[PDB]
Amino acid sequence: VSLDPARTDRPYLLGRLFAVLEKAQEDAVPGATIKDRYLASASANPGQVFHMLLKNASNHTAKLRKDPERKAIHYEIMMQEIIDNISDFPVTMSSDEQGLFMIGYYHQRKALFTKKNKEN
Amino acid sequence: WENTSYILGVDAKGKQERTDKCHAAFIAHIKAYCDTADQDLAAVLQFHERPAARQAWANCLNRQEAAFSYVTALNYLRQKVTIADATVVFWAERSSPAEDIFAGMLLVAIRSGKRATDIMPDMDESVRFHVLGLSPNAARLSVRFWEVDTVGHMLDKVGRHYRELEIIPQFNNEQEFPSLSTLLRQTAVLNKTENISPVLAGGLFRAMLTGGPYPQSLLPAVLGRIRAEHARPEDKSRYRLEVVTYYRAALIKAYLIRNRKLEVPVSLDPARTDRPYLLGRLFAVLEKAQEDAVPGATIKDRYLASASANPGQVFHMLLKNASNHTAKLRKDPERKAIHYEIMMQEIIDNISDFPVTMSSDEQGLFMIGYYHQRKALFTKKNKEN
Amino acid sequence: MTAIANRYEFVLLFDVENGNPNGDPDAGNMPRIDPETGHGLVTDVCLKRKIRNHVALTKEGAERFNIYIQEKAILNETHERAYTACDLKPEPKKLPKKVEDAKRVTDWMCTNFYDIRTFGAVMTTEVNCGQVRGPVQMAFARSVEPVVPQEVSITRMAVTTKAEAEDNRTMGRKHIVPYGLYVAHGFISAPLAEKTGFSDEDLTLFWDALVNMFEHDRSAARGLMSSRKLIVFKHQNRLGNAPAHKLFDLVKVSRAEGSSGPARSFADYAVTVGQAPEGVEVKEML
Amino acid sequence: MTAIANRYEFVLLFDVENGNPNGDPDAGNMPRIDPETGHGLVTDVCLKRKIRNHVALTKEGAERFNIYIQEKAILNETHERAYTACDLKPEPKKLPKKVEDAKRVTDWMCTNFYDIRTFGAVMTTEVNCGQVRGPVQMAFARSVEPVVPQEVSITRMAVTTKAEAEDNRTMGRKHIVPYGLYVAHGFISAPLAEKTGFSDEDLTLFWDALVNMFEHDRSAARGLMSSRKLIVFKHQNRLGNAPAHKLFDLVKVSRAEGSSGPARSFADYAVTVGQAPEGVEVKEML
Amino acid sequence: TYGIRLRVWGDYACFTRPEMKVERVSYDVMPPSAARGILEAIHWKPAIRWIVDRIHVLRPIVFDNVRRNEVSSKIPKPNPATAMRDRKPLYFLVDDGSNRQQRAATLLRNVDYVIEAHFELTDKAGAEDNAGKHLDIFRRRARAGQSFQQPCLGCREFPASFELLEGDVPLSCYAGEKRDLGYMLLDIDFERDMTPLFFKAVMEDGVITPPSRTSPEVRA
Repeated sequence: VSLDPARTDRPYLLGRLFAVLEKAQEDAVPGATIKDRYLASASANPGQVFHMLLKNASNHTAKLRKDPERKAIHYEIMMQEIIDNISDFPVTMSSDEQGLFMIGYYHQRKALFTKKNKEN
Repeated sequence: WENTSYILGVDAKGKQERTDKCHAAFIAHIKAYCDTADQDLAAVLQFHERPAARQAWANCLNRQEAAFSYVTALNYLRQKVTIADATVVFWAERSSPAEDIFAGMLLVAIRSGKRATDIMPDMDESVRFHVLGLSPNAARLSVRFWEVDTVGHMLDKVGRHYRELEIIPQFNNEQEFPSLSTLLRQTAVLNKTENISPVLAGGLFRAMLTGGPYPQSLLPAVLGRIRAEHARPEDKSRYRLEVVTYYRAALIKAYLIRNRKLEVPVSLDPARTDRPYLLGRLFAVLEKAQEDAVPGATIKDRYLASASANPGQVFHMLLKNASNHTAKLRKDPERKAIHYEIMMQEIIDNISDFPVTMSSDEQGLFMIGYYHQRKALFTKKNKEN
Repeated sequence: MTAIANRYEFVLLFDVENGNPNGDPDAGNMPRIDPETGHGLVTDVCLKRKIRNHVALTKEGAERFNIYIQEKAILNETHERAYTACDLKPEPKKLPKKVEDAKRVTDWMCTNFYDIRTFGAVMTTEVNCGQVRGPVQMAFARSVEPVVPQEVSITRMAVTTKAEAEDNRTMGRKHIVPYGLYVAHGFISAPLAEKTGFSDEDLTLFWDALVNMFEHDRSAARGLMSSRKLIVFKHQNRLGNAPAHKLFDLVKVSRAEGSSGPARSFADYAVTVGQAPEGVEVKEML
Repeated sequence: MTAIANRYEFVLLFDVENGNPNGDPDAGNMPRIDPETGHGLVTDVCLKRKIRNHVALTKEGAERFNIYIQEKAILNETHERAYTACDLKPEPKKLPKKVEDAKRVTDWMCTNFYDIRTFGAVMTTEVNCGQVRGPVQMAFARSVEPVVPQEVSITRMAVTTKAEAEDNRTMGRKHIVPYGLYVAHGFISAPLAEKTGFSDEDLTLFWDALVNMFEHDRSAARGLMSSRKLIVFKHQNRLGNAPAHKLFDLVKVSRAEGSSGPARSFADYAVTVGQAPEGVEVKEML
Repeated sequence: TYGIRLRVWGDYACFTRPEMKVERVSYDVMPPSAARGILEAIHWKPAIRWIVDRIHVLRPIVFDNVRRNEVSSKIPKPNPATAMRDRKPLYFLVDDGSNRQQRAATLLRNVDYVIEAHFELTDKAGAEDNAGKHLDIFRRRARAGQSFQQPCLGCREFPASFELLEGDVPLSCYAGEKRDLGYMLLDIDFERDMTPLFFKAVMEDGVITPPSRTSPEVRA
């Protein structure tokens, strides 16, 4: 079992998108110097938090364009490929849906690992 | 007849006697219903049954006579008695077998665990072995269990099929063979005065001696005791604040083995990948992250019961709080630490979704995995000069 | 009291909700548990006590239905009342020698005691009267699925004995079953009924008592118990027309397809009854 | 004295708002939940205690309305008061020998104690006054949908004892249910009542206590608990007219069509009550 | 006669020992008296009697503990009394006093037996051919699931499921003599109303009981 790109369940999609957004932000600056965390309000408010998360992620990816370091435009392509299956951001999630959100986050995070998910 | 006494009971009075009316069958006087040499028209006791074997003992000590014999036999003989929650006797000396039959009461052993029959001679023979466990009501003794087998293959079940199941990593410095008294005591409310009488004491004593299955209420008992307890080291002197102790975990492991399936017997099998086991390990690393980020005194609201039987609807908030705890950790120079969240990604990887419910055996696997991933992270191991 | 001319089976479904249908006096007071299957038990004498209680209440001592309940008294008083009603000798303690007097005492005890008439009662005394078996023999009810009981720690404000540590307040414990659906198996042999005059009206009373068995037994330990479905198997001959175990397996009690997880209501259970032998009439309107 | 002659079944809907309706002694102080489904539980002894508190408040401990108080009362001393009030001796560790004497001590314990007369009591202790079942029972209250207990960590600027580590500060804890709509079932049986003299005025006192149960039981750990609906089923006779489950299923509690998120108000729920059978009258005016 | 082998099995069983009657401890197996009592609950007439020649044990022997609240001594009267009227309420205290015994049964589980039995003819015979008619009536009843009363396995708390075994005695759990059963009751005698106990020949596969009507004891 691993990441499933065809899962196309909205909490899973949101978890993956959150993982890749925070991956873009952490690829901008190590951690500024500390991983900015508002997952709480993200699972509380999915849309009202994800839109500003997407703004800040656009900032980070557009800043990462100057440097040749890449792992960066792939992050934008992934943002497109995730949002493509999503429509009409959810006002509220449920308990199982938030668990699925965390599961998808950790899946997409394992996918973007420094070993590219070859070790268990 | 005459009175049996000196068992851990209420009045220490005789058994197999009638003092009431509703024990009247084919009306007899008061003790002619069980006529053993009292009325000499027929004797049940020799003129696989216990008082005949007793009488066989009371004429092994001499190089109404039946009643006299077996009631002076129950009046033992010196060391052939024990107690789990009710008295348990045994006897055989036909070859001087060096009596070592015991319910139990670092690396302290005198025999193998299960590799072969023990290497002390005169221990492997065909002479029969009897074990009578009798329990009190007030003055009448229910024969809670009775066993005859051979020490040649009674040791082959008491440990050579039984302590091969409860063998599990020693969490702290204690005995390797968990005594039946301590095992039962970890299933009671607090101590060995409220051990569940029928379906644990008699039940799994009969299981240990017989090799049959355990009672189907052993695992729910240990589960519901895991839920009903909480860490409190400020009340106990012996160092253990865990809720899944060495004995509860060993006992759940034995249940899962002799009733369901073979499971990890060792410190941790990280190659297991069975969703209950994995979720237990995830819960363990979450609580480790918590207790490392904040000393926790040493109190935390208990979700083990909630997460064992309904993992999703609790693990969502559990993982969010674990994110907060790893955040509080990384804020300090305690992160190069950071491999807690790494372990969490690793464990979540093998998990497609958080399951809605978990069966009681799945809960037992959860507890075993928690115990394993809990001893995996601690720093106390092999401390003996 | 014309006895029944048919013999009966019956499968009674009753469920519990956050309660303790029956405690084991050896396992503390936890719900009984079959240690070999796990499904909760409810002994037959439990449900017989509940039947007797319902008949005691709903009848108010209306004669032909006195029910030997629990009250502050002794059987042997009434053994001897029957005795002086028939003017016998007080010495014998087994079945008497002459048949008419023993029959008279037994028939009086059975003509005005619904529980003796139905379940039987043993009247062996210093002044003996004999035995009865009675038609209805019930058996241990077992849940359809393994029940897991929950220890519910509770508190009490007050203290019984004098206080010396006030803490001093004691913590109690309620063992409850979150849900369980128990199935009881019953047999009503017609010829024993003919020997004890167990009538047809008595049978309808028994059916009503099985239906309303718990509407009158509420308390802090039981919670909400209720008789869900009662299925009657009536054989056309006064002996059998089909085996007992054959009929009892016509009742399939499975989980409704729409559900998943531990059951918590009777909506999570679907009950079906198959077609019966050519000489058995299965009645489920109860 | 007098007693009620109608069977009464009631359904009471109460909810919580950022509060802890009932704590668990074994789970720290987390709200009681069913660990396999997550629904929140409220023990029956909790609601009984709230009714006792309301009756001790609205009657200030008048005559015939004492309450088996929570002010560290000794129950053995109350039993001994009963024994001296009937002019008997309490030194028997069991009930008095003459059954009239036990009847007097128990009729005294019931006559001048609202909560014994209503919820029954066990007075078999070092000074035995007997047993009472009591007409009114309640079962655990179970929420309509799973509650999510959230832990609200708080602090306090002060230290109780001599602590030498306080910028630093001591941490406290709270558990609140952001919202839970709970449902409770009750049974008022007229036979037990006529055994205890539980009257009509006792019943109206009980209804008001059910309505205004939470208006006076406020604390730093409860938030805003409130009794929203109270549905009462009066059967027309001393025994029943319809099963209890047939009534407790007339009260359908679903979620309103508009609301989608987690429940956070009573307007997030719709409650409908069907028309009772011909033998039962339903009153929802409480 | 030809004999007939009936199959009788159930979840619980309690064939109580004679000694351990208050806190019941069952025999490992069904005794001849219980077996004949099972038979007389399918067909019996005062013209015939049942004798048992063998009992086959087809399942493991497994015990269990079940305690029940039970009526205690129905104690003799210390002071004579009489009812106020003919038909009125009279009772038995089943919850107060020492009238609650809590007897603990060590009863068997998941039992399965096959009984071999025959037909003698006693007084009140009427003819010498009653054996055939009655044997065939019992066979019909065993086949058709009919019975005078639901057979029990010891106490009536445990009902026995019974079929007519006309094929081979099925595979047992005991093929070598690993069990000796001790010394069991043969059948409560009623000519003298006493207890004859028999076991002097080991149980190998099927307990081989002597006829209770010819050799009451090894003493005789």
